[PDB]
Amino acid sequence: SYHRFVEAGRLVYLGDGPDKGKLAVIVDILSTAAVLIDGPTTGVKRQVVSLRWAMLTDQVINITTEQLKKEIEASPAIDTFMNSVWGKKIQQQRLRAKATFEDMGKIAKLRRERKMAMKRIAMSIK
Amino acid sequence: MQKYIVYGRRLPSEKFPEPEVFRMTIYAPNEIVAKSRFWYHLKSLKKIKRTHGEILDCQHIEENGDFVKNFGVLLRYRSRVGQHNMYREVRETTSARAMDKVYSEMAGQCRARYHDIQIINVKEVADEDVRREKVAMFTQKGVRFPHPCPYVHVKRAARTARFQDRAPHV
Amino acid sequence: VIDCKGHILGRLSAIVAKELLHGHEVALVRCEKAIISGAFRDVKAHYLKKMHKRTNFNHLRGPFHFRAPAEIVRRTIRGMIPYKTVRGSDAMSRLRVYDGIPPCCARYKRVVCPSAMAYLCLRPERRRCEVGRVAHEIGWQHAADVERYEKRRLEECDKWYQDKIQIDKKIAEAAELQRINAELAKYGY
Amino acid sequence: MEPTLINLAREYNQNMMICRHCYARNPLRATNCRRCRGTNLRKKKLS
Amino acid sequence: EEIKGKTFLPAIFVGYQRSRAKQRENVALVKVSGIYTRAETDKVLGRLIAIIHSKSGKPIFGKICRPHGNSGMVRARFYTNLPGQLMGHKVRVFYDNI
Amino acid sequence: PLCSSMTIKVPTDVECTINKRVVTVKGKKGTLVRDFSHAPLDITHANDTISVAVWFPRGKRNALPRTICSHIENMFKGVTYGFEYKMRLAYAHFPIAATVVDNNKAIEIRNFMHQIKTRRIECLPGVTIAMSTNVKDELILRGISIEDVSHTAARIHESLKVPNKDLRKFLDGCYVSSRGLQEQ
RNA sequence: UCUAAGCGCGCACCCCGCCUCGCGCCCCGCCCGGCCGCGCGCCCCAGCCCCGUGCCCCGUCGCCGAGCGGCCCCCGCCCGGG
RNA sequence: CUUCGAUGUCGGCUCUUCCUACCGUCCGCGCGCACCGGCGCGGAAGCGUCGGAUUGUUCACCCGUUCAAGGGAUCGUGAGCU
RNA sequence: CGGAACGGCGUCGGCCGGUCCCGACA
Repeated sequence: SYHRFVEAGRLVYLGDGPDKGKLAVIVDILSTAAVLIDGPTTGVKRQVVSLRWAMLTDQVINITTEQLKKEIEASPAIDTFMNSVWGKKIQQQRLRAKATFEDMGKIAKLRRERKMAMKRIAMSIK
Repeated sequence: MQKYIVYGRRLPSEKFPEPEVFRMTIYAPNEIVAKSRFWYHLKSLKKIKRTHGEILDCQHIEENGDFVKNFGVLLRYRSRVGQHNMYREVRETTSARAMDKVYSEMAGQCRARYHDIQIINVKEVADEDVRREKVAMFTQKGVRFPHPCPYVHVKRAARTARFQDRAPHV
Repeated sequence: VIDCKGHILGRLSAIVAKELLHGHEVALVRCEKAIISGAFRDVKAHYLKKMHKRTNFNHLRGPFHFRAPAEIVRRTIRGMIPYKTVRGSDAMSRLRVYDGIPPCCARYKRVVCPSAMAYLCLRPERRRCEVGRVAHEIGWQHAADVERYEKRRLEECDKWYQDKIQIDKKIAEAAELQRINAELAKYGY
Repeated sequence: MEPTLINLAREYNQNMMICRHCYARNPLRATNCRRCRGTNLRKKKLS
Repeated sequence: EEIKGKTFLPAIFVGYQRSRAKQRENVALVKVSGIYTRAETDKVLGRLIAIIHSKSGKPIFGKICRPHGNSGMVRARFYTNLPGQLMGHKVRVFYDNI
Repeated sequence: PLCSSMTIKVPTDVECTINKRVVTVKGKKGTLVRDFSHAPLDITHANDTISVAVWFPRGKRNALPRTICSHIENMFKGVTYGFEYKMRLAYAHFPIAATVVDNNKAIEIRNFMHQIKTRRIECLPGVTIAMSTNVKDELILRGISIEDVSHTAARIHESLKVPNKDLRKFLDGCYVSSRGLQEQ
């Protein structure tokens, strides 16, 4: 609308499906509501996803699968999104998914220490 | 929904010893429905009902869509008044996928169920000869447009548990 | 404490009805700014049509039709609760509905349901009418008072904003292990 | 009334078509009466 | 009781498994907090659960077995069937194996 | 990618700035502010072109771009010159006495069809009615805002109405002779 | 071009006032007592100015106060005359 | 179809609500609308829709008047009456 | 959003035609 239009090259965050969290470059635009997404370095096989399954990243990659992979190697955009807030949160989110029932307990107790630590410091620093 | 090439022939009879093998390209979800469409076609066109005939082969043909192709499909439908003929153009990676799109749209606007629709022909119309305006927009390669549904991250709210401190910016 | 500026009068009343029955107890504030989807003239006539439903023999035994908007949000959450049964009676009681943020619930931390918000739901140009304006034309005579008060509250909360950043910047400035473990130790929380 | 001021009058009074079902005034170049749910019948009258 | 320093993960007992014309009191639909999908209800499957009878003061222990919804609310049977006054009360799944 | 767009070249005298949808036209005559929140818009400045650009017009969304661009054009005209709607009182045997009551802010109309009722029409802010020296029996309405000038023009026509009767034979009251975008 | 976006005017109708009733609640007086909680920026979504988070532990070890709310809290008849 | 081990059955009176497919009045609009007056619409149920001669009569018809629409509620209304 | 014969410039999707660098008296 005013920034970030759907163009080939746009690195896209794939929200739904089994591609949750993956990032890929839209290559051909099928319709107002569908795009072909090929991520050569992120495990996203060239496929058609609706644009609803695809939130768009700000970075647009200067561009088959060999060709796109060869272009990503040159394009520094993929690394920059990981540095970006959405990316650093995305890496942190990947750690949260790799956490099970025992590993939920440690975190829950650990955050109580923060929920008290924040309330102990807050009253001293008034 | 999937591309099956089906071949059929009348039973061999003494009057005519080997009937000429027929061929057809039927788009259908499963082989049983493809074969039934074939014998719906052969009874209507070649006067041959499966009860007096044999299906020789039903090869399941699949393709690799490594690119997007503009496809144009001519179909015929049945409505509440009578039958009609429609050229609907769909851009998709594979012809079987294109038929799925043409089947969803034809039941989505024209309310035509799979059995009524009959695909007269499906072709890969090249970019220069695209005839439908909606397909024509993507015939050119500039293709810049804002995401039609950015509000569709309302489905993130369900997992956030619809308990957010602020209402999220799009 | 779910604020209701921009939230659909039906969809908030689904999230909040499950919570009350689950047994959570919630307070709804800024109720007049909630939106009843549809054009105002039709929305106004759907309520001025409901207010015609009344027991002919004695309008006192009749359905009570409420004009002030806090009640309009809660009568809706009453349909989505077994009001007659005891487990429902406890939950309707567990709902406190305040038209406008009163001093009673002002200090409470506020959360909003993003999913049931008209902004994220209705398409642009659907046409929406706020229950507060429907309330005034159905018979609410207390509209100006709740807007004068809400302005004065948003004004003292504007002075407070300047004060609030100062207290919380000092807290952050004194960041002198959970920060490096709870969200940072193969946990990413 | 002077002729110029009888012309201003007719322009904003006797110069429009009234539908034969809606009976509501519609502009002179008319396709469908705005207040008669479409409708392709209109007439007009002269003093 | 044997529950004091168990770290615990919160839960709410929404209702008895049921149909619109029959109620099975043998099972209890428990909404854990943090489990939002059916596949998510594998981290809480077969864990110990406990609901304190507010009036009795005792911890009525229970066991979860199968998820009730694609949403992840999980069915559970308590050592003794829940009274029903405790519908919409609070059960604590125990992080500590003990 | 189908959209609907129209680009308005800016007349140098105007200095319009659009933040959000709010437009503000600055010019010799004055300031004209309009709210465009009602319709989806991608209004943009830069160079000297204000372009609407409504995106994906399904079907009724193609109309607003020309209308929005139009109002930006009308706004430009008012600040450069201004809109004058001249209305002429038309009568037979019974004559009309119309007065500029306030400092141009009001008009009062008397003796129409021998009505004892004396209608007083208050102008919308910024539309200053004046008795016309050039023709007589004519009131000139000068204002930067075309919509405000025209709604006031409707108010004076609306107020003076034959009660019943054939409007065609018994025609009286005031009807606008012609709208002018120059010389106020 | 009346309408699509807006925008004006607008009916013995309608909704509120006046008016009748009014559960409860407020203030003062008498007494002035107990109990309970712990928590706020706003605005906007076609600028959405950095978006797409956070909390996620109401007993789990939290509960002092301060300060803001709540919550209970209290008040004769008979007997003559109207 | 329900009622025959019983649903009081005609009209009037008295009284209460209701419905618009609105006769007058309210707001427009159209005329073969000059005016008066008529006539056709659309929104409209707020108020008005009477007093009498004959007849058990609902109806009918006539005479008046501020000129007088249509119906419903177990053919509203018999432990209300006549 | 019981319902018809019928209308509709509400909005999409077709079909049968044509005119249109010769620009749809100039």
